[PDB]
Amino acid sequence: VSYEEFQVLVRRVDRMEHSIGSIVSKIDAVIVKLEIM
Amino acid sequence: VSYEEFQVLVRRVDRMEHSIGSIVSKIDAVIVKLEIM
Amino acid sequence: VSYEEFQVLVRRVDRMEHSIGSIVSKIDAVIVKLEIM
Repeated sequence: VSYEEFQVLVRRVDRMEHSIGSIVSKIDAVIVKLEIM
Repeated sequence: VSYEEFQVLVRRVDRMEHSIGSIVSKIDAVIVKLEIM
Repeated sequence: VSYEEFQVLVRRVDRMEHSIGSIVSKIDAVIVKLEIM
């Protein structure tokens, strides 16, 4: 396994961590809307 | 690091991207339900 | 690509699967709250 292909995956995982953070932010916002509804 | 083990991880990341897409679809649906409630 | 660096990524993916499971649990809980509201 070469460095280039491995970095492709590292870049994707980092991207997904960002996607997960955004999803967590959205779900937590929804949770607050329901708690105060 | 061999190709076989690396592909196991590549397959898992691809699977997780699908899981993330589904989660995003669900959260966006919930967001719309709250906006029109 | 060495074993050490590859394991760093394997550990992170495993962590993210846990993060995804928690997000799925939260979104499913929200979905039920809306269905019974």
